[PDB]
Amino acid sequence: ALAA
Amino acid sequence: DLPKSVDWRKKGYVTPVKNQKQCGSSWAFSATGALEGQMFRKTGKLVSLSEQNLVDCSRPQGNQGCNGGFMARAFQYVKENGGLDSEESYPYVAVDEICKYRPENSVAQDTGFTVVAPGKEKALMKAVATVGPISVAMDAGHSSFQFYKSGIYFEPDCSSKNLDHGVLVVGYGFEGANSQNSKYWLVKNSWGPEWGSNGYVKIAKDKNNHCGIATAASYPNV
Ligand SMILES: [Cl-]
Repeated sequence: ALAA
Repeated sequence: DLPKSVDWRKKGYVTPVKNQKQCGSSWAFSATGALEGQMFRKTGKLVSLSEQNLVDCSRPQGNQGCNGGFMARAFQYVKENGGLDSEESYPYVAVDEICKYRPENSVAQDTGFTVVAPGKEKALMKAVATVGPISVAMDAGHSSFQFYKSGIYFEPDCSSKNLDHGVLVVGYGFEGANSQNSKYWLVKNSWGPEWGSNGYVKIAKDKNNHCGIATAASYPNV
């Protein structure tokens, strides 16, 4: 998942 | 039995926190973290490994660069490939590029990997206590995780089965005096030292496999  | 708490950062097994930026490569940061601790255990030297090497070259093992992947497919690649370069020789740029794997720049190897029985938090506790940092997948798709700052993270919306993010368990412990309650897994993330607690997060432990931490754990055999 990617950091917002 | 097993120790009441473990923290491999305190023994030199863990490199500083890195940042995957806008690339779906957490799987690679998790895989290099686990390989970094094992090579350290074996040689006494801590050397940052190349996530880029993994992103660019392991498509054959079933990884998809910045579009996702899995830690086990990455240990499988280091094994089929016979090696893995250092960060210093194959820098991270956060985009899918040409495989530039160079054997002369290899600083790690593995013969395969060991899996932790899925869903078994006590099997995981055992692997963390006796081996070193362990690669794990978790469910990180939550605002509370993006905004996490301190304390034990516990999010009701978390899933133990549908996971989307690879991380590294560097240890475990508890808060207070009773070693048996208020427990947590010590987890290294790859969103930079600025996210969370200096780049880490404490995830509720022995609370029904919270966020799926023990659903898919593995570590390389060096
Ligand atoms: Cl990712």
